[PDB]
Amino acid sequence: RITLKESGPPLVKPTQTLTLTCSFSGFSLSDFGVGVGWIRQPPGKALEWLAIIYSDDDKRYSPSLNTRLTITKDTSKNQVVLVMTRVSPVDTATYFCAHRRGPTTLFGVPIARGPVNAMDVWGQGITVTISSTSTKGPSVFPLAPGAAAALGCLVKDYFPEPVTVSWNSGALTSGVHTFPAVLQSSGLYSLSSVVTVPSSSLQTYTCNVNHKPSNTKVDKRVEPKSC
Amino acid sequence: ALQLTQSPSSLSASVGDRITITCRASQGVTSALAWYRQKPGSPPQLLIYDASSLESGVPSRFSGSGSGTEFTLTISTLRPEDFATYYCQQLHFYPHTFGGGTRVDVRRTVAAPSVFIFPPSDEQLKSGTASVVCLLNNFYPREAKVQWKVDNALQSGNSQESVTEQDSKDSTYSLSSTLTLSKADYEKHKVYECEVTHQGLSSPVTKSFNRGEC
Amino acid sequence: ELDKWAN
Repeated sequence: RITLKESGPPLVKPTQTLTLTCSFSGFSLSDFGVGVGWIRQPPGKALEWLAIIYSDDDKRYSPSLNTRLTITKDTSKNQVVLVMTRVSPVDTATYFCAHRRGPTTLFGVPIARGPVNAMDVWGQGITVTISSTSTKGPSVFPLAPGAAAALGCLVKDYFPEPVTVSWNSGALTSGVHTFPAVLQSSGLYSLSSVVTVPSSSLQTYTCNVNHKPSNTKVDKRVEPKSC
Repeated sequence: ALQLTQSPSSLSASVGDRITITCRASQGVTSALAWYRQKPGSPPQLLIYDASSLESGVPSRFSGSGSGTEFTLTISTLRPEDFATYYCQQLHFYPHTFGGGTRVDVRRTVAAPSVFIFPPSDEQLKSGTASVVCLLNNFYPREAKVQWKVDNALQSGNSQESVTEQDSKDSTYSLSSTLTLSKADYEKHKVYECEVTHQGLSSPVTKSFNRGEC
Repeated sequence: ELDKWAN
C-alpha cells in the first residue's frame, strides 16, 4: 500500500519562499523508474501540473513556473521537496504530490511501459494561502430586501479562514445559503450568507457570525429597513 | 504548449445513466493518457491509465478508449458517488497537462433563479466602502451570467462571485455576486443594476435600485 | 519535449 502526505506552512506572505514536503511510504525513490510529481489546484479551478522527479534523479518543471521551482529528493528519508520562490496571491491553491509508477519489469527487465501513463496514488493535498494579511475579525453588515423574500449578512474583511455563520442561533436552516468566501485583492476574505423565506414571515432573523481566529462573535439582526 | 480540451465542460445526469466524457489533444499523445475522478474535498483518484487500462480496484462500469488525439471515458451505469468532476491528463509531452475538467451533477428540471439586489448598508458606507450584492437563488443548470451596470456603464474588474455546491434536496445552485466601490464612487452614481442571464429565463432579468432614493 | 518513457 502506497500512501503520500504533503506538509508545509498553511499561510505564506507574498515574495516569500514556500517549501512543501511530500513524505511517502510503500515505495522507495530508489525503485526502478519511479516518479513523484506535484500538482496544484487553486480554489474552484482545474488541476495544474508543476513538476516531477524520478529515482534516477531526472527533474522536469512546468515551463510557466520553471524559474520559481526547485524539486529535490531525499531517498533515505522517503521525501520529495518542492521549493517555490517569490510567491504571490495567485499561488494560493491546494498542493498535491503523487506517485508515478515506473515500467513493469520481469526478472529485472523492463517489459511494459503502459503503467507509467498516469499518476496512480495521490496525497490528500495541503491548502496554502498566500496573503500579507494579519489575523483580523470581520465587519458584519445587513443584506435587506415564488413570492419569496431574501435577506442576509455580508461578512466582510476577515482573515484567515474560516468563519462560521448560522441563523437564529441554529434554529433557522431551511432556505439558508452560506456561500464560500472569496479572497479579495486586499488579502482579506469576504462572504455572504443569505436566507429566503415566505414573503409573509417578514418572525425575526439574526445571523450569528463567529471568526475563531480573531475571537470575534457577532449576532446581527436583519430586518426589512424603512424604520 | 499542448492543449487538452474536455467536453462537455459540465454535464447533468441521473443515477443509472450512461455518460461519456471526451478529451481531445492538440497534437497526438499516443496512448499516454489518464482519467481521474475527483469528489469534492478529496484528491483526484485514478480510474484509467494508458488510455484504456482499468486501474486496480476501480469498478468495471468505468471504461476508457481512444489514442492519438481523441479519448473518451464512459461510465456505463452512473452511481451516486460518480457525481463529481472528471479530468484527463496527458503524459507523452512535458509539461504533463490536465484537461479543464468536466463536472457531472444531478439532473433536474430547468429552474430560473430568483434574483435580488441589495444596496450597501449605511453602516458600511460610514466606513468608506460600498458593497452591492446580487443574489441568484435556487437555479439550474449551474451556468449563469451576472453583469453589473452602474448608470448604464458596464462594470468590470470590480466584482467577485461564489456559487454553492449543488443542493442535496433541490439539485439547484445559488450564486452570490458582490460589486465593490469606494463610498466616494458609490455616491457619484444613481442606478445600480444586476443583469442576469440564464437558461431558464426567456430573456435577461434586471434587478436594480436608485441610490439614495428613500 | 517528450516524456521520460516516450519512444
